[PDB]
Amino acid sequence: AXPLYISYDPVCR
Amino acid sequence: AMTEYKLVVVGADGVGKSALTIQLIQNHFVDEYDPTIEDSYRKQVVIDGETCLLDILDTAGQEEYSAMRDQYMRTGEGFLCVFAINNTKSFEDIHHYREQIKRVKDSEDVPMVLVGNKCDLPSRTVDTKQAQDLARSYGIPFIETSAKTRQGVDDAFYTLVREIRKHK
Ligand SMILES: Nc1nc2c(ncn2[C@@H]2O[C@H](COP(=O)(O)OP(=O)(O)CP(=O)(O)O)[C@@H](O)[C@H]2O)c(=O)[nH]1
Ligand SMILES: [Mg+2]
Repeated sequence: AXPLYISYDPVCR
Repeated sequence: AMTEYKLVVVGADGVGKSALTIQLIQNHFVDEYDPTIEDSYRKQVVIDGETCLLDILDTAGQEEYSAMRDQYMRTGEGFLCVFAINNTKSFEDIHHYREQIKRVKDSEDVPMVLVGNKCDLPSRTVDTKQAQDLARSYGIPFIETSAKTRQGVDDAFYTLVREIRKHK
């Protein structure tokens, strides 16, 4: 989930 | 050049992130007139004899892109990780927020405070033994607050500033 959407977080990518 | 502390408030939907911030900034409990969008706020306060400026990001809209959130998660100096004492699922999410902060700060050493909000409610489902054991495993303070009555609110933010002061 992230949990937050952060553009440079590899898990979000 | 007054010291500035950059703080970020994170946690599951509905735990009281905005309520905690709005009590400190505006001296009232959140109502239908307060905005619901993610934003940052500034407040001059005196903490342990030091007059300082707090710059606080109140996170919201967690699944959507936010240029502000991208900037402020990297520059944030301390994080309030909030759960609600009547919602076990929000407490179970804490470790995910903490792991994300460490991943984006690229560090194992990030100032943080664990906050159990809604302590005015009788329907406690998260025992303080479980929350204190989690905070102790991370080496961080644990505080219980009620944004509704304002109990512990100022102390939660002052405790986080005290943790940031130990980073340097
Ligand atoms: N009983 C009680 N209710 C609270 C407390 N703090 C917040 N609430 C209630 O919880 C709900 C969410 O509060 P809010 O401050 O908007 O939470 P939030 O985490 O910013 C919500 P979002 O993630 O969508 O931005 C509201 O109905 C509010 O009245 C508290 O300390 N006690
Ligand atoms: Mg909010």
